[PDB]
Amino acid sequence: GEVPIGDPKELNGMEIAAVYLQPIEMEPRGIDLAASLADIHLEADIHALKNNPNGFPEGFWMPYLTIAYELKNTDTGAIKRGTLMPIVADDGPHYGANIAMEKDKKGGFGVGNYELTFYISNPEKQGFGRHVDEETGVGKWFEPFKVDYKFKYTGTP
Amino acid sequence: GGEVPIGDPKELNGMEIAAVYLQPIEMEPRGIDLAASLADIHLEADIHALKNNPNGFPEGFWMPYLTIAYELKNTDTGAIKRGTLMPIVADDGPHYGANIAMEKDKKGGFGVGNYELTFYISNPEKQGFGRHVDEETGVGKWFEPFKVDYKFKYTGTPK
Ligand SMILES: [Cu+2]
Ligand SMILES: [Cu+2]
Repeated sequence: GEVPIGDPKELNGMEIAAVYLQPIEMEPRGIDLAASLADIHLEADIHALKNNPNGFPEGFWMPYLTIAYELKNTDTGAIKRGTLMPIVADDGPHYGANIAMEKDKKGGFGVGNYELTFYISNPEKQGFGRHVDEETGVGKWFEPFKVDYKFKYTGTP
Repeated sequence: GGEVPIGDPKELNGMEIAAVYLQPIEMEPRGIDLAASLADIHLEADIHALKNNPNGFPEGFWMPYLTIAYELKNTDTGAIKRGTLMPIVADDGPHYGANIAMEKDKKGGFGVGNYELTFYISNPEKQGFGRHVDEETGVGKWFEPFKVDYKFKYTGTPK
Protein backbone atom coordinates (compact mmCIF):
# COMPACT_ATOMS: atom_id res chain seq x y z
CA GLY A 1 0.00 0.00 0.00
CA GLU A 2 1.45 3.30 -1.20
CA VAL A 3 0.88 6.39 0.95
CA PRO A 4 1.12 9.94 -0.48
CA ILE A 5 3.47 12.43 1.17
CA GLY A 6 1.93 15.88 1.15
CA ASP A 7 0.49 16.72 -2.25
CA PRO A 8 2.09 17.34 -5.65
CA LYS A 9 3.82 20.57 -6.61
CA GLU A 10 3.81 21.87 -10.19
CA LEU A 11 7.01 23.78 -10.98
CA ASN A 12 9.39 24.04 -13.94
CA GLY A 13 6.92 22.18 -16.14
CA MET A 14 6.79 19.08 -13.92
CA GLU A 15 4.40 17.54 -11.39
CA ILE A 16 6.46 16.53 -8.36
CA ALA A 17 4.78 14.09 -5.97
CA ALA A 18 6.21 12.21 -2.99
CA VAL A 19 5.19 8.67 -1.98
CA TYR A 20 6.61 5.81 0.08
CA LEU A 21 5.90 2.10 0.43
CA GLN A 22 7.42 -0.82 2.32
CA PRO A 23 11.02 -1.73 1.42
CA ILE A 24 11.17 -3.20 -2.09
CA GLU A 25 13.50 -5.88 -3.43
CA MET A 26 15.57 -4.38 -6.24
CA GLU A 27 17.74 -5.44 -9.17
CA PRO A 28 20.63 -4.91 -9.91
CA ARG A 29 21.54 -5.97 -6.37
CA GLY A 30 24.08 -4.02 -4.30
CA ILE A 31 23.61 -0.49 -5.59
CA ASP A 32 20.65 0.47 -3.36
CA LEU A 33 20.45 -0.52 0.29
CA ALA A 34 19.00 -3.98 0.83
CA ALA A 35 15.26 -4.10 1.47
CA SER A 36 15.97 -6.33 4.48
CA LEU A 37 17.87 -3.49 6.17
CA ALA A 38 15.36 -0.75 5.28
CA ASP A 39 12.00 0.51 6.52
CA ILE A 40 10.62 2.36 3.46
CA HIS A 41 11.00 2.69 -0.31
CA LEU A 42 10.69 6.44 -0.88
CA GLU A 43 9.66 7.15 -4.48
CA ALA A 44 9.72 10.52 -6.25
CA ASP A 45 7.09 10.83 -8.99
CA ILE A 46 8.04 13.49 -11.55
CA HIS A 47 6.21 13.88 -14.87
CA ALA A 48 6.07 16.59 -17.52
CA LEU A 49 3.04 18.85 -17.26
CA LYS A 50 1.02 19.98 -20.25
CA ASN A 51 3.03 22.24 -22.56
CA ASN A 52 6.37 21.34 -21.00
CA PRO A 53 9.06 24.00 -21.60
CA ASN A 54 11.76 21.47 -22.53
CA GLY A 55 9.92 19.55 -25.24
CA PHE A 56 8.80 16.62 -23.09
CA PRO A 57 5.27 15.50 -24.08
CA GLU A 58 2.51 15.80 -21.51
CA GLY A 59 2.47 12.98 -18.97
CA PHE A 60 5.93 11.67 -19.85
CA TRP A 61 8.35 10.66 -17.12
CA MET A 62 11.27 13.06 -16.72
CA PRO A 63 14.53 11.03 -16.94
CA TYR A 64 18.21 11.61 -16.12
CA LEU A 65 17.41 14.09 -13.36
CA THR A 66 19.58 14.23 -10.25
CA ILE A 67 17.42 13.87 -7.12
CA ALA A 68 18.94 14.23 -3.66
CA TYR A 69 16.61 13.83 -0.68
CA GLU A 70 16.71 15.13 2.89
CA LEU A 71 14.77 13.47 5.71
CA LYS A 72 14.06 15.61 8.79
CA ASN A 73 12.10 14.59 11.87
CA THR A 74 10.51 17.69 13.38
CA ASP A 75 10.10 15.94 16.75
CA THR A 76 13.62 14.48 16.68
CA GLY A 77 15.70 17.08 14.85
CA ALA A 78 17.55 14.20 13.16
CA ILE A 79 18.24 14.45 9.44
CA LYS A 80 20.10 12.41 6.85
CA ARG A 81 20.67 12.96 3.13
CA GLY A 82 20.72 10.43 0.31
CA THR A 83 20.10 9.82 -3.39
CA LEU A 84 17.10 8.56 -5.36
CA MET A 85 17.99 6.24 -8.25
CA PRO A 86 16.03 5.96 -11.51
CA ILE A 87 13.90 2.82 -11.16
CA VAL A 88 10.97 1.15 -12.92
CA ALA A 89 8.07 -0.80 -11.42
CA ASP A 90 4.95 -2.38 -12.88
CA ASP A 91 3.24 1.04 -12.77
CA GLY A 92 6.02 2.85 -14.65
CA PRO A 93 9.43 4.47 -14.32
CA HIS A 94 10.23 6.62 -11.30
CA TYR A 95 12.93 7.57 -8.80
CA GLY A 96 13.26 5.56 -5.60
CA ALA A 97 15.49 4.42 -2.76
CA ASN A 98 15.25 2.09 0.23
CA ILE A 99 15.89 3.86 3.54
CA ALA A 100 16.33 2.42 7.03
CA MET A 101 14.19 4.35 9.52
CA GLU A 102 13.60 2.41 12.73
CA LYS A 103 16.69 0.41 11.75
CA ASP A 104 18.81 3.56 11.44
CA LYS A 105 21.50 2.54 13.93
CA LYS A 106 21.85 6.11 15.22
CA GLY A 107 18.11 6.23 15.96
CA GLY A 108 15.93 9.30 15.91
CA PHE A 109 14.43 8.29 12.54
CA GLY A 110 11.59 6.12 13.85
CA VAL A 111 8.58 7.89 15.05
CA GLY A 112 8.14 11.50 14.09
CA ASN A 113 6.42 14.18 12.16
CA TYR A 114 8.51 14.56 9.07
CA GLU A 115 9.84 17.11 6.59
CA LEU A 116 10.82 15.77 3.17
CA THR A 117 12.95 17.70 0.67
CA PHE A 118 13.79 17.00 -2.97
CA TYR A 119 16.90 18.72 -4.35
CA ILE A 120 16.39 18.51 -8.11
CA SER A 121 19.03 19.27 -10.74
CA ASN A 122 18.55 19.14 -14.50
CA PRO A 123 19.72 16.30 -16.77
CA GLU A 124 22.73 18.13 -18.22
CA LYS A 125 25.19 16.89 -15.59
CA GLN A 126 24.37 13.31 -16.65
CA GLY A 127 25.33 14.05 -20.27
CA PHE A 128 21.77 14.58 -21.51
CA GLY A 129 21.58 17.01 -24.42
CA ARG A 130 18.99 19.17 -26.13
CA HIS A 131 18.45 20.75 -29.53
CA VAL A 132 18.97 24.51 -29.69
CA ASP A 133 18.41 25.00 -33.41
CA GLU A 134 15.70 27.46 -34.39
CA GLU A 135 13.50 24.81 -36.00
CA THR A 136 13.47 22.02 -33.39
CA GLY A 137 15.27 23.48 -30.37
CA VAL A 138 13.67 23.81 -26.95
CA GLY A 139 14.08 26.14 -24.00
CA LYS A 140 16.65 26.15 -21.22
CA TRP A 141 16.73 23.65 -18.38
CA PHE A 142 15.68 24.96 -14.98
CA GLU A 143 18.32 25.87 -12.43
CA PRO A 144 18.65 23.71 -9.29
CA PHE A 145 15.63 24.17 -7.03
CA LYS A 146 14.21 22.49 -3.94
CA VAL A 147 10.81 21.08 -3.00
CA ASP A 148 9.54 20.46 0.54
CA TYR A 149 6.80 18.16 1.84
CA LYS A 150 5.29 17.64 5.28
CA PHE A 151 4.30 14.14 6.37
CA LYS A 152 4.03 12.12 9.57
CA TYR A 153 5.64 8.68 9.46
CA THR A 154 3.29 5.76 10.14
CA GLY A 155 5.87 2.98 10.13
CA THR A 156 5.96 0.53 7.26
CA PRO A 157 2.60 0.58 5.40
CA GLY B 1 10.02 18.06 -44.74
CA GLY B 2 13.48 18.19 -43.19
CA GLU B 3 13.26 14.68 -41.70
CA VAL B 4 13.94 11.47 -43.64
CA PRO B 5 12.67 8.03 -42.55
CA ILE B 6 15.13 5.13 -42.62
CA GLY B 7 13.71 1.73 -43.53
CA ASP B 8 10.73 0.46 -41.57
CA PRO B 9 10.24 0.30 -37.79
CA LYS B 10 10.89 -2.86 -35.78
CA GLU B 11 8.74 -4.17 -32.92
CA LEU B 12 10.95 -6.30 -30.67
CA ASN B 13 11.46 -6.78 -26.93
CA GLY B 14 8.35 -4.75 -26.14
CA MET B 15 9.57 -1.65 -28.00
CA GLU B 16 9.06 0.05 -31.36
CA ILE B 17 12.44 0.96 -32.86
CA ALA B 18 12.41 3.53 -35.68
CA ALA B 19 15.24 5.41 -37.38
CA VAL B 20 15.32 8.87 -38.96
CA TYR B 21 18.08 11.27 -39.98
CA LEU B 22 18.00 15.07 -40.11
CA GLN B 23 20.20 17.95 -41.11
CA PRO B 24 23.08 18.58 -38.68
CA ILE B 25 21.61 19.93 -35.44
CA GLU B 26 23.09 22.49 -33.06
CA MET B 27 22.88 21.24 -29.48
CA GLU B 28 24.02 22.19 -25.98
CA PRO B 29 26.17 21.35 -24.09
CA ARG B 30 28.69 22.00 -26.87
CA GLY B 31 31.63 19.61 -27.17
CA ILE B 32 29.93 16.34 -26.21
CA ASP B 33 28.77 15.57 -29.76
CA LEU B 34 30.31 16.49 -33.10
CA ALA B 35 29.45 20.08 -33.96
CA ALA B 36 26.73 20.67 -36.54
CA SER B 37 29.11 22.62 -38.80
CA LEU B 38 31.41 19.57 -38.99
CA ALA B 39 28.58 17.13 -39.79
CA ASP B 40 26.36 16.29 -42.75
CA ILE B 41 23.36 14.65 -41.03
CA HIS B 42 21.89 14.04 -37.57
CA LEU B 43 21.03 10.36 -37.14
CA GLU B 44 18.29 9.69 -34.58
CA ALA B 45 16.75 6.53 -33.10
CA ASP B 46 13.13 6.63 -31.92
CA ILE B 47 12.39 3.95 -29.31
CA HIS B 48 9.10 3.78 -27.41
CA ALA B 49 7.23 1.26 -25.28
CA LEU B 50 4.67 -0.93 -27.04
CA LYS B 51 1.31 -1.91 -25.60
CA ASN B 52 1.77 -4.34 -22.71
CA ASN B 53 5.46 -3.61 -22.25
CA PRO B 54 7.16 -6.53 -20.43
CA ASN B 55 9.31 -4.17 -18.30
CA GLY B 56 6.60 -1.98 -16.78
CA PHE B 57 6.92 1.01 -19.13
CA PRO B 58 3.55 2.58 -20.05
CA GLU B 59 2.48 2.37 -23.68
CA GLY B 60 4.12 5.09 -25.76
CA PHE B 61 6.72 6.10 -23.17
CA TRP B 62 10.27 6.85 -24.25
CA MET B 63 12.70 4.07 -23.33
CA PRO B 64 15.48 5.84 -21.38
CA TYR B 65 18.99 4.97 -20.17
CA LEU B 66 19.51 2.69 -23.17
CA THR B 67 22.96 2.01 -24.63
CA ILE B 68 22.59 2.48 -28.39
CA ALA B 69 25.61 1.98 -30.65
CA TYR B 70 25.28 2.46 -34.41
CA GLU B 71 27.18 1.15 -37.43
CA LEU B 72 26.83 2.85 -40.82
CA LYS B 73 28.17 0.84 -43.77
CA ASN B 74 28.25 2.23 -47.30
CA THR B 75 27.53 -0.97 -49.23
CA ASP B 76 28.97 0.58 -52.40
CA THR B 77 32.27 1.87 -50.96
CA GLY B 78 32.61 -0.76 -48.22
CA ALA B 79 33.36 1.95 -45.65
CA ILE B 80 32.14 1.37 -42.09
CA LYS B 81 31.99 3.78 -39.15
CA ARG B 82 30.70 3.28 -35.61
CA GLY B 83 29.51 5.46 -32.76
CA THR B 84 27.00 5.96 -29.98
CA LEU B 85 23.68 7.82 -29.89
CA MET B 86 23.26 10.03 -26.84
CA PRO B 87 19.96 10.72 -25.03
CA ILE B 88 18.69 14.13 -26.14
CA VAL B 89 15.44 16.09 -26.32
CA ALA B 90 13.99 18.12 -29.19
CA ASP B 91 10.73 20.06 -29.44
CA ASP B 92 8.80 16.83 -30.13
CA GLY B 93 10.29 14.79 -27.28
CA PRO B 94 13.36 12.85 -26.18
CA HIS B 95 15.28 10.55 -28.50
CA TYR B 96 18.73 9.11 -29.21
CA GLY B 97 20.85 10.80 -31.85
CA ALA B 98 24.22 12.10 -32.99
CA ASN B 99 25.74 14.45 -35.55
CA ILE B 100 27.62 12.41 -38.15
CA ALA B 101 30.17 13.50 -40.76
CA MET B 102 29.36 11.81 -44.07
CA GLU B 103 30.87 13.69 -47.01
CA LYS B 104 32.96 15.62 -44.46
CA ASP B 105 34.68 12.51 -43.09
CA LYS B 106 38.40 12.66 -43.83
CA LYS B 107 38.83 8.89 -44.24
CA GLY B 108 36.41 9.05 -47.18
CA GLY B 109 33.95 6.50 -48.46
CA PHE B 110 30.86 7.93 -46.73
CA GLY B 111 29.43 10.04 -49.56
CA VAL B 112 26.29 9.17 -51.46
CA GLY B 113 25.40 5.50 -51.80
CA ASN B 114 23.40 2.61 -50.42
CA TYR B 115 23.77 2.16 -46.67
CA GLU B 116 23.20 -0.56 -44.07
CA LEU B 117 22.30 0.88 -40.66
CA THR B 118 22.57 -1.22 -37.50
CA PHE B 119 21.68 -0.34 -33.92
CA TYR B 120 23.29 -2.28 -31.07
CA ILE B 121 20.92 -2.04 -28.11
CA SER B 122 21.75 -3.06 -24.54
CA ASN B 123 19.38 -2.67 -21.61
CA PRO B 124 19.47 0.14 -19.02
CA GLU B 125 21.09 -1.92 -16.24
CA LYS B 126 24.56 -0.79 -17.36
CA GLN B 127 23.68 2.80 -16.41
CA GLY B 128 22.55 1.78 -12.92
CA PHE B 129 18.85 1.79 -13.78
CA GLY B 130 16.90 -0.20 -11.21
CA ARG B 131 14.15 -2.80 -11.33
CA HIS B 132 11.48 -3.80 -8.84
CA VAL B 133 11.56 -7.58 -8.40
CA ASP B 134 9.07 -8.02 -5.57
CA GLU B 135 5.88 -10.02 -6.09
CA GLU B 136 3.56 -7.00 -5.97
CA THR B 137 5.38 -4.33 -7.99
CA GLY B 138 8.04 -6.35 -9.81
CA VAL B 139 8.82 -6.21 -13.51
CA GLY B 140 10.34 -8.79 -15.81
CA LYS B 141 13.99 -9.23 -16.70
CA TRP B 142 15.55 -6.85 -19.19
CA PHE B 143 16.20 -8.10 -22.71
CA GLU B 144 19.66 -9.25 -23.71
CA PRO B 145 21.76 -7.13 -26.10
CA PHE B 146 20.40 -7.33 -29.65
CA LYS B 147 20.52 -5.43 -32.93
CA VAL B 148 18.16 -4.10 -35.60
CA ASP B 149 18.92 -3.45 -39.26
CA TYR B 150 17.79 -0.70 -41.62
CA LYS B 151 18.62 0.10 -45.24
CA PHE B 152 18.36 3.44 -47.02
CA LYS B 153 19.87 5.56 -49.78
CA TYR B 154 21.92 8.63 -48.83
CA THR B 155 22.05 11.62 -51.19
CA GLY B 156 23.35 14.34 -48.86
CA THR B 157 21.96 16.47 -46.08
CA PRO B 158 18.13 16.45 -46.00
CA LYS B 159 16.47 19.37 -47.77
CU1 LIG C 1 10.50 2.12 -6.67
CU1 LIG D 1 18.55 14.95 -32.12
